[PDB]
Amino acid sequence: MNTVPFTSAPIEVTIGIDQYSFNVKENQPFHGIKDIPIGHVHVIHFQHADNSSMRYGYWFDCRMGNFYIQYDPKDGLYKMMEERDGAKFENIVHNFKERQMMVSYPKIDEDDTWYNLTEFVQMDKIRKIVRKDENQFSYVDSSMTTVQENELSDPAHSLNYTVINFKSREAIRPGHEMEDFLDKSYYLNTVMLQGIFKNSSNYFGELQFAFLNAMFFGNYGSSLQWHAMIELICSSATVPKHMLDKLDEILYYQIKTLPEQYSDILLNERVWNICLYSSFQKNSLHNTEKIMENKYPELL
Amino acid sequence: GAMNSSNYAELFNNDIKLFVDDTNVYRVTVHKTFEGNVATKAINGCIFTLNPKTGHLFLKIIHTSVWAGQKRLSQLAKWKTAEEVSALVRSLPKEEQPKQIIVTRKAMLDPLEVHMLDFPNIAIRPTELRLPFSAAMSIDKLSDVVMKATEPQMVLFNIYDDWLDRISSYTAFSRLTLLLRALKTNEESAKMILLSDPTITIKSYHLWPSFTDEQWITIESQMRDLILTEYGRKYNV
Ligand SMILES: COc1c(F)c(F)cc(C(=O)O)c1F
Repeated sequence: MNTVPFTSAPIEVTIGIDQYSFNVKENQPFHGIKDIPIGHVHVIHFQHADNSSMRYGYWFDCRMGNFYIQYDPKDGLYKMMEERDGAKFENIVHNFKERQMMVSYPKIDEDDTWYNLTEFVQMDKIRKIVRKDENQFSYVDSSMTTVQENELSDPAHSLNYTVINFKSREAIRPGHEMEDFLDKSYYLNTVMLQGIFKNSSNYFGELQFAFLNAMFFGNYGSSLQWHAMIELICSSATVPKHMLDKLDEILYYQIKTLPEQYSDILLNERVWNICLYSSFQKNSLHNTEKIMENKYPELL
Repeated sequence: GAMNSSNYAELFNNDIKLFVDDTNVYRVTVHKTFEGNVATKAINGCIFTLNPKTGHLFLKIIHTSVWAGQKRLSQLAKWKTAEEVSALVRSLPKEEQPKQIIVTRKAMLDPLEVHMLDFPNIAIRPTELRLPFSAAMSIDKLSDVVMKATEPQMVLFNIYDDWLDRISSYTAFSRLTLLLRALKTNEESAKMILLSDPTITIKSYHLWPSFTDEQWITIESQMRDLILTEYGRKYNV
């Protein structure tokens, strides 16, 4: 069980750690989060009480180093930092735990929610979507744009999600215009799965990361990407059977975890109605269809 | 964006453009089967592809053999239309290719867009105008060449005959849409108006009668009256 100590909390801020969140007061003696489960990526995230705009945060994996948070009064944000000196870091944490100045990652044992949301998400894949190679962790925020959004302006600050575009030469084989447009299977299976992602785990990983950035940061381009990756599968007539079953589980937990009061903006009416009710896979998402009907029947 | 009453003069500027109407591509007669069910029988159709500036008409005849053994024909007809329009553009020299293609029915946008991916600089536009191009098959010589076809065929016409020698493109397009609107609203009466006089004939190389300028005024007025009469019936007003 790993720990992310905080130097201090000089400004009042709501701190999230995965799907949990805590309110910390200005100069409250808060010095970090302990008992973080090993084996999964995690995200720590922030929303300042005084500017509820720019949710921001850091994706990390404690297996990859010792990470701590420190507030920067010049740039005005809580920053993640890697500590290279293990004895320093262990001594700092030891002290902080003894003074009981850390909150505990509040995981219920029966609960697989975080695993279910991050099953296919790897740090190494995150770091290719978010390019800042001098760090082992990845910063994301509300305002960052995606490469696709950019094409339609600062490249070093972009979300390099895989570009999906149903009316592109990449998606449409010459001579199979109608076929490929009405059945996206060649674009899913050959172009995307066999060519770019190499396997369905990496595809689901990026789908899951996109959803999490949409939920935690309100990142709109990530929400576009999540929906595009769902639509590409549902709009294919030929999908490996293990993928459809996995997809139904993935989306179920995503819909389960979404704040009830955010359905209006995080859920695209067109995509969901097409996926659950009109697409080839309209009958392959029983768990997702059932939770969506009982929780958000208005959207549909 | 969409073409409407606001930007109507753009049709007659010097940027090459084409209207594409797919209404008459997939044509059927619905009928009863021996067992009392209903069946369709297809007849030959056509794509109506028209340069409104010059009157050049590219009439691609769609022979019933193209539907043989195919399902969802109304959907296929849109993609066949798009395929043939794309083939037509590819066949034109670069300086003759359109800068814009305006589809009369919005359902043609995605099929034509996908078929035109190799031409990213050609804008595919819908229109808000309710154009009467479905009535193209009320033009006898167009209807005749479509029904007589035994294979896929492209036939070239100038839908304005020689009118551009005396009038502008704007005026010629307005006359065309008036004639077609009249034929669409009451074909029998419109044809009566056009051929009533046996001394006014259609040139072998034309589609419409050889009216003098003053007879065109009379004809045009008769067409507007026919359209108003029909409209008072339609709505009882
Ligand atoms: C949280 O306090 C820490 C910490 F854990 C750490 F590893 C390093 C520093 C530092 O600035 O060097 C620090 F203040």
